[PDB]
Amino acid sequence: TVKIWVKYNEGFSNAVRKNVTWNNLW
Amino acid sequence: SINLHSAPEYDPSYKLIQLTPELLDIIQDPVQNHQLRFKSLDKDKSEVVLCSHDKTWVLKQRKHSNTVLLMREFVPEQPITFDETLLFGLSKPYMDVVGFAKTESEFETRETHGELNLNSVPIYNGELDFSDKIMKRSSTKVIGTLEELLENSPCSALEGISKWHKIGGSVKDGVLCILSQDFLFKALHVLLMSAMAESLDLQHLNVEDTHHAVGKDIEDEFNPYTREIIETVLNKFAVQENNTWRLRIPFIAQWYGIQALRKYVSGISMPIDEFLIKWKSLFPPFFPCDIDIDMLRGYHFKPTDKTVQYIAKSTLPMDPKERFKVLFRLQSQWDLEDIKPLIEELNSRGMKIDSFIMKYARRKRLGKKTVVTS
Amino acid sequence: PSVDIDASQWQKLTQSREKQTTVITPLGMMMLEIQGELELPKDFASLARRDSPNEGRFSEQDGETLIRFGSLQIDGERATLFVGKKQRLLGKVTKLDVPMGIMHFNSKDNKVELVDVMKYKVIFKDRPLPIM
Amino acid sequence: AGNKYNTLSNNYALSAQQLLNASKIDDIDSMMGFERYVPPQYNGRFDAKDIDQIPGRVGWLTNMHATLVSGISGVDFYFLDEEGGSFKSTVVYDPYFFIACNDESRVNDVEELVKKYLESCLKSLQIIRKEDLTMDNHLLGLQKTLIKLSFVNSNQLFEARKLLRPILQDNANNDAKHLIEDIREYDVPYHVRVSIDKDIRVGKWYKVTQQGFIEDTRKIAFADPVVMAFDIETTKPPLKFPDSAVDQIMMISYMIDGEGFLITNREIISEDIEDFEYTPKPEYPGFFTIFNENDEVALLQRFFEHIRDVRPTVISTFNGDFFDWPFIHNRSKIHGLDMFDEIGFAPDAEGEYKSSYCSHMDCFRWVKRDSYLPQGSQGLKAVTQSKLGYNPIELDPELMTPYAFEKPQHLSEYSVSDAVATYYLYMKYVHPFIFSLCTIIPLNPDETLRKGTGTLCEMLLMVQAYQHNILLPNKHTDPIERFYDGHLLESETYVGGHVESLEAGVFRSDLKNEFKIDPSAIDELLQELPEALKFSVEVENKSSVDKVTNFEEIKNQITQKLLELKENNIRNELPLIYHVDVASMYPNIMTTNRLQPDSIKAERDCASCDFNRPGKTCARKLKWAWRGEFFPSKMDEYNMIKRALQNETFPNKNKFSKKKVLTFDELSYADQVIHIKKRLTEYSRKVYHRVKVSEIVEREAIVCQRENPFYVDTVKSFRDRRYEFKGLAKTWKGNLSKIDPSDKHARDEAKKMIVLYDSLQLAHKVILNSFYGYVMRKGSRWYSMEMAGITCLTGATIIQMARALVERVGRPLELDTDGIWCILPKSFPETYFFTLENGKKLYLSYPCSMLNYRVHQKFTNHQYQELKDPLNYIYETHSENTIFFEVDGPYKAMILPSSKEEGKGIKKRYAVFNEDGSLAELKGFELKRRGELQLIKNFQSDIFKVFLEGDTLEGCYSAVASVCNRWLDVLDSHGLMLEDEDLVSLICENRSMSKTLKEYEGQKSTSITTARRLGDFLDKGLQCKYIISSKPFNAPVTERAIPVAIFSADIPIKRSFLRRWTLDPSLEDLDIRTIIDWGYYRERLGSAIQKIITIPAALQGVSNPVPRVEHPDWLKRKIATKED
DNA sequence: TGTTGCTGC
DNA sequence: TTTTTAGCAGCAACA
Ligand code: SF4
Repeated sequence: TVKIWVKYNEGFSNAVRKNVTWNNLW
Repeated sequence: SINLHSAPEYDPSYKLIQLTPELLDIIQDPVQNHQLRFKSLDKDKSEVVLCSHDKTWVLKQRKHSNTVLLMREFVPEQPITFDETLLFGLSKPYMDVVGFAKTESEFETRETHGELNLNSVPIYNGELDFSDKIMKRSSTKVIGTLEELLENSPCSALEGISKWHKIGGSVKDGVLCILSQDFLFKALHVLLMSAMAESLDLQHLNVEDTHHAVGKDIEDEFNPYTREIIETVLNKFAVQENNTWRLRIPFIAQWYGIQALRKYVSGISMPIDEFLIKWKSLFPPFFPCDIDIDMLRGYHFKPTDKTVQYIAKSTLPMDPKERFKVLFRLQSQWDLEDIKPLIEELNSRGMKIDSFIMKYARRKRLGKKTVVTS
Repeated sequence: PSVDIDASQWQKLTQSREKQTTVITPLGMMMLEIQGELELPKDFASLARRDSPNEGRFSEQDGETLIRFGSLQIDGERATLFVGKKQRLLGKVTKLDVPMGIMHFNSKDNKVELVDVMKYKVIFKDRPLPIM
Repeated sequence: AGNKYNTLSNNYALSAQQLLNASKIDDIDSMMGFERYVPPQYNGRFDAKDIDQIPGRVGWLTNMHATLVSGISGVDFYFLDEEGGSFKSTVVYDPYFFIACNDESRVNDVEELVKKYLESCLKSLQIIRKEDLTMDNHLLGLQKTLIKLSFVNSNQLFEARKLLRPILQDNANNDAKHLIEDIREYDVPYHVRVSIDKDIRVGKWYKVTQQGFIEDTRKIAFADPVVMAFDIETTKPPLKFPDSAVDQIMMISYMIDGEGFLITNREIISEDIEDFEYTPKPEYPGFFTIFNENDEVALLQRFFEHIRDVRPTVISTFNGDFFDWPFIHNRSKIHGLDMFDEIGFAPDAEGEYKSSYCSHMDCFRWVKRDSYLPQGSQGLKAVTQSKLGYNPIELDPELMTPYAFEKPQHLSEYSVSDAVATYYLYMKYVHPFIFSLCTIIPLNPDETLRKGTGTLCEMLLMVQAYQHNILLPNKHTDPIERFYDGHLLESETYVGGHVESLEAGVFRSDLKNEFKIDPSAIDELLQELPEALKFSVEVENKSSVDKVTNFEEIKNQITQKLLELKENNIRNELPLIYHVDVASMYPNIMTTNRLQPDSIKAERDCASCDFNRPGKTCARKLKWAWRGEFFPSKMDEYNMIKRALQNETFPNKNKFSKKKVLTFDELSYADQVIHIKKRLTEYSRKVYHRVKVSEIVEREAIVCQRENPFYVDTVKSFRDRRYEFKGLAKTWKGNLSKIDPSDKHARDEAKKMIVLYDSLQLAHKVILNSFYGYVMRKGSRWYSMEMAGITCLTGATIIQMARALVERVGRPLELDTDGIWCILPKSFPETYFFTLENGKKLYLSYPCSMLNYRVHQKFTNHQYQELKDPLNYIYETHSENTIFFEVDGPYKAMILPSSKEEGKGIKKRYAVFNEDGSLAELKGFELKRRGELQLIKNFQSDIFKVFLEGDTLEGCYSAVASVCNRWLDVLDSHGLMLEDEDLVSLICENRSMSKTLKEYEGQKSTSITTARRLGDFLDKGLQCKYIISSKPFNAPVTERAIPVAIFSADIPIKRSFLRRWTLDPSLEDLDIRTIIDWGYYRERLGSAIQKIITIPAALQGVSNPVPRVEHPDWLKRKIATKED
């Protein structure tokens, strides 16, 4: 019931840009 | 304060797309016919683009390592009271929001040149009775009108019409087509002969009078120069606008030069003088134009410094080193304005031509000329 | 394949309603970014029922088990998010350099709908503290 | 008489082996497009003005190497060339050195002796003359007579040295043989010799002609070489380091000129990777074309093929000297590929990877030497963050080998990120910096990147000495032992830079400070004011007072502020936080005092000089502080220890000798002294209760002003060229903004040249500050331990003089060598502008110009002599001084920490903030470090920005104390809050092991314990992520270090290892919170709170803002005794 | 309490 | 085998 929390990431990371396919949307 | 709640199941249909200032201006425009459309050539392989009515962006998804929750405001169906915990700085609840989506990526838009998907579009060479031939072949793909083509093409309407006119697209007997180079220029030649034969204003041409002038003395069943053909030639070799066409005279001369190269001097390296004489003699009488083997070579290549020979850019390799190798092979030593249109195809990186030039082949100067060797 | 973005409803609502004043749009929207993973239970219907009535930390609304996971208190640009009994997050309301836009892909009818456009975000970049 | 025939055969065999290697290099160079160009014959008149008629070929020299030609010694020169893709050309030149004679009347008897003694290897001999600055009266044009010995190649030169060295050793220890004094210039590298003697320089353009290389100036911009940059991803075992004997290459990411590529090994990578874009900023594009290769050998063959196709003249890597190339080469050898015959790359004598045609630009060499980054910010990510100003992708090394199967797209995104980071790090920083250094230094790019900065100073001084026909000194050899008052010296040195920590606290531009101005300092400043303002116009701004329309207006404005501060000498007002620092301090002290190692003269050499008359002005006497460290033991006790060691027996160090045991006197003299020093450390500790005494002696030395000016001329000239480029830089800055905004309109050539002049500026800068160091470069030439002591004591005297004024008109906070941090009253006279008749404004900073005027009145060299007429040896005497303070600030805030010891500050540690609240400068501190405890990094990230809050110094410390208390609550609450994994990470401490293996069988500790515990549970570089456990109680912290990976392991495994590591067989609870030592983490954070905050406020006398972290008992006693 | 080592500023 | 310098903080051991 009190088992909700955030596992802190030490630093902000932004991942690599990826191409998008039609299946990526659906 | 606002109480934040979360549902057990998120809707994955909700996705985040970056909206640049220009996109915002586009978005707030009720005037547009088509506002925005996602387009792709196929479902599994090709890239997805975002198109407005006149511009195209390619989409790129960018994943991030954070938990991003979108909350929407909601009105709880039944009054709900929450206990107070040791929480400090809490105002009375006045509305309620629920995190309904958890997104891991954004869709960035980068401007790119829209191109037509010419997969199933056949090539028309001016064959008689072509309707029969479209069933001599098994083309399941149907394209009744050009709007349907544009709808299924990764480009905007204006880009589509511009590219379609640029590649000489037309429609014959209700079937969409692309004119061969030979028959298109032949139709141009006959049209110019008839236009100057009837002393028409070349700057104020309309479809009806020229179409009537071309097909006056030939049978309709064997007259391929239909009204649609006329619209294509005008939209290809002229500029419209009550909109009338005015000829792109230097452009026509350039096209004519390309035609001459492909028909007569594609196998031997003629001296430039004789080629200019024969080239000049091919025009319809009194056509106003001057010429330069300067653009003649911007079009072909020079085995020696005073001769010219045709080369088609389409036959050149896509591997950089190989294409440079074959370019050095055509002529050990090359000019400049001669080599620039020959190397345009290798790197869209927008560079100084000399850059990629040396990258493979190498430059070497002298008094005034700079040639390219190895 | 190809499909249009339907943005008529959001546009009409935007022109007929005033400019965005606070961090929440007139249609009631907010985003949220956390440098980390929000560790939540894998099941909810079973666990929403054992929560005692006084706490109401796991409520039921229209047949859906919603978890009351925190509270938000906005003091000017400063913002605080209380999570559970043991977490406190300090953050800020920042104006987006690039206005984000949420959309919606209706797979059923192959329709795309513009849901809304953001201009602000609430970010929490520091390690969570107890609620005190 | 029995071995004279076996030495000749080996030298012909070595010369044939070197010719066979030179042929292989010629074959490889030709494959890579570097055909050996030989210029056309030209019998015309040689003039470099008519270069365009001059024959052959013009090119920019990109790469040079020593070769052996059909063997004759030569240097191959590689010209990225203009126009061309490339071409090499060869200069042949005879290797040479000199013999010195003790008697110049009998040089011919030595000539006949050496002709007959060196007949087996000598090519030619010539008598020459050079200036020797150690010769008496050389300043009258007296030159030392020398025998030049010339050779066909460097091997024959080395045999002549082997034949002469025994004669020098006999002459020194015990006939024309006794006339041989020494050999000179015998140790110059052969390519460096050709580069100096022909004035050829990489980064410079030359025309290659039959007569030699002619430098070209019509071309200052570099050519664009083809630049490849690559990185490699390898398999590894869990918790270990990849082993090239067993581990495979998974992928190779690279960029070529801005195009990206990835090769993948499909035995390891589970899916085909498609072409993708990694553009971390719009100024760093990265389009990646993918080669999905079937196996590791196809991956290696594709990589070598693509190198041969694009013909890169630069390959860049990050640490590839020690990981990437060693791995590729060992994998290639396992597959039977020879990487030298494939692409020309081989390991050298240092184990670094090199080729002939292509320079290997390891970015990590520049990061270690030149980037100015502290060692905690020298890993690729922290370099990318600090230089390119983005975050690259980051993957855990333990997830790489799993992600090759589970998520190979995310592994390929990481690998291309490190290629993009390496390529743009190279092109924005390493490329313009190294090729700019090559234009002046007689070295290739690889040596220019890898040699130490004091060796770069040695090469520049060798160019200048050669150009002035000076004879190079032999390399200084430290005496194996020295004595002082009959005591053996352990080490000797001088008193270096002066450093003081005067105050500790928070100082803010918005918080008030008390000032107690000395009225007599304001009376001195009022009396100096007219000449200090004149000095600012005439010397600082190089103008005349007659051109200044508002001189008396500015004088009266400063006079009013000074009079008000004299009358109201006790004030409590806002501060101005200033840094005042001496521009290039040691170089400017050196130029001002004419300090070189070419002048420091003894009383003897000064007495032998014909310029030494009654009335002599040219003998400038300067002080320095010598510092000995010696053994307390005397010469009788030393001799007793030596006699004791003569009765002992020692192991033979030479593994090729059959004799396993030596006596003391059969040891080398260096080994004898190592054994003496060992027994003297034990004896001194036993008899005197101390191992060392240290003593400081003030000494005096004579600096000749009449001595040949070549060292100081290099420094003056180099200083002026750097100033030149700073000026050009500014003119270019004006050009980059004056013009139109069409960025692509043939003005991107103008911006690269801006980077270029900046780079030549930074280059002269490093060279100058280095000369300043070089001069204490043990083993280098032109060494000058003295000179270094004068430079430091003069600097210490200047900065103490400046401090003693600043202490009378404001409050100095910290002093470090050349800089003073201070607060002045906000009412103090600050910045002004003199207006010239032409409407131009000159800049005045009164706090700076008042110091500069006093520096010029006290430290000017009125004895400087310069040689006006070189035919008549006429010297002019003038007044030289180039020592100026610069001012930086005003600043918003400065934070200084205090010691736990009574009355003691902490030097070289501070944080400083700009007016905008950005972090300007920091000192000491952690976080920026690799590993450490994550709790302390997160705490430091939060705390530094909060020092910009609050309107008073107490208010600032109270805002900072709020954040301290929040971070104490997390620990005092046992972090039961948050998520368990987050607690893990923060509590986590990370430490990397250098090389595991036997260094590790070796020492034992916490990481060593974590690495061993990972080995028990699951080679070089291992990341020991750990927590400290409460159990076993009273055990050392090194035995309580538990690897964090146990908390994510199966409950039976977690239980068995936690029981074994805590020594609790009954441990049933496995919560991370009951395992953690909260007391240890609370002490770690409390010690950060003490160092960064409690100290500052309590050291400045403000009450303690974080009472939950008490002061040390010395500081409590110091506060109580301050309030009594 | 002081010196001494080591790493790294 | 090639190699700038001294002054200082502070953890940890031992004289
Ligand atoms: S002080 Fe004068 S006389 Fe003495 S060594 Fe120097 S130059 Fe010669």
